[PDB]
Amino acid sequence: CFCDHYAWTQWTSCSKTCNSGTQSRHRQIVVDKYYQENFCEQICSKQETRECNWQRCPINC
Ligand SMILES: *[C@@H]1O[C@@H](C)[C@@H](O)[C@@H](O[C@@H]2O[C@H](CO)[C@@H](O)[C@H](O)[C@H]2O)[C@@H]1O
Ligand SMILES: *[C@H]1O[C@H](CO)[C@@H](O)[C@H](O)[C@@H]1O
Ligand SMILES: *[C@H]1O[C@H](CO)[C@@H](O)[C@H](O)[C@@H]1O
Repeated sequence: CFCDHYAWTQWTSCSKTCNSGTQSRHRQIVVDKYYQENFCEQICSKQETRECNWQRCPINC
């Protein structure tokens, strides 16, 4: 199975604008002949969540 046959969406915009939140992207899966036959379901990545707007949030006086 070539999982890149099913394209990544774009990464989402960040859950926060600082103090570090998360964001995600997922393959655009369609459950066809190729998917069921080549066991893409067992070995292919479906989700990613991660660090975005990482820096410590600034604090004003
Ligand atoms: C997003 O952009 C940055 C430039 C900051 O100005 C952020 O301010 C912070 O906003 C968060 C919202 O999650 C508040 O919790 C913070 O108190 C505030 O400093 C801005 O939201
Ligand atoms: C998601 O990004 C990967 C690289 O990690 C590509 O192989 C894939 O085609 C999709 O764009
Ligand atoms: C997710 O976001 C990264 C930027 O950090 C892109 O380069 C990638 O193509 C995908 O859109």
